[PDB]
Amino acid sequence: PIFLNVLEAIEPGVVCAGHDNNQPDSFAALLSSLNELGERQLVHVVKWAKALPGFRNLHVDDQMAVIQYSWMGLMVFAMGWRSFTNVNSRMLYFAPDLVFNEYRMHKSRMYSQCVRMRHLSQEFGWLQITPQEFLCMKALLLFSIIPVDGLKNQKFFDELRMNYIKELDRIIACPTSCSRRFYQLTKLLDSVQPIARELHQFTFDLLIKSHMVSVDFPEMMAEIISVQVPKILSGKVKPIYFHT
Amino acid sequence: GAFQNLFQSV
Ligand SMILES: Cc1c(N[C@@H]2CCC[C@@]2(C)O)ccc(C#N)c1Cl
Repeated sequence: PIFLNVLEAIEPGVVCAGHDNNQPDSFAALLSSLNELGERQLVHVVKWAKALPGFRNLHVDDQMAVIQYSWMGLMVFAMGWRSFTNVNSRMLYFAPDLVFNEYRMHKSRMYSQCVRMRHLSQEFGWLQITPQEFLCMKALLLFSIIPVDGLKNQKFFDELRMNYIKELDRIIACPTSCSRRFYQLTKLLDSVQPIARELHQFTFDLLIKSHMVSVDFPEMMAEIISVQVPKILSGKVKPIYFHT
Repeated sequence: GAFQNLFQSV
């Protein structure tokens, strides 16, 4: 099973936030550490995406675009899985050195969003998602958000996304049983998008007022949040839902 | 072009 070999091989290992757990849980320290982690994760997402089967067939500008658009959803999805595997979704396992308890969820002013992310994490338990299903779903998530008036080479994108959907189908099939499962997984994938949108809105708002609340944004983060995220929030770039 | 720099650097 070549495809699954590759997905396991390229999956990133442990990423630390660099969080000084000895300092008090303030808004500014928590979010500054979350932003540092976000950037470290983005670096890993780039290396992961570029090594995916077929990804290099995409026009290079489209390669950069889909990574930037999907980044937030990819991070949320993977964090949900870490949270499930490490702490049975009882807390948010952003990193080994940055695990959110209820106090941090409140102090970060992200409580409601954290609740939604914890619910996503719990889905991995409720649906008994396998590691293979998780990997294929995560790869599909990369191909689940595009500009409304299209990519530079939309046709190559459409073909690739089709092939990633087929691979998910094969993983399930490994007839009514398959059908039910595919429905459950596409529904789970759709459910990432509203959560990602809420995080996008929160992150954008935070960037705007960041100088006022003493929250640090790394330069590359600040670039993507100010250049790409508003394309999503203004509706120029939208998720591809399975279910209408 | 911070992101482009990273994309091409890796
Ligand atoms: C949702 C999320 C983050 N969100 C923070 C919240 C504000 C801006 C931000 C993107 O830095 C950061 C790092 C990870 C990780 N890993 C995850 Cl899952």
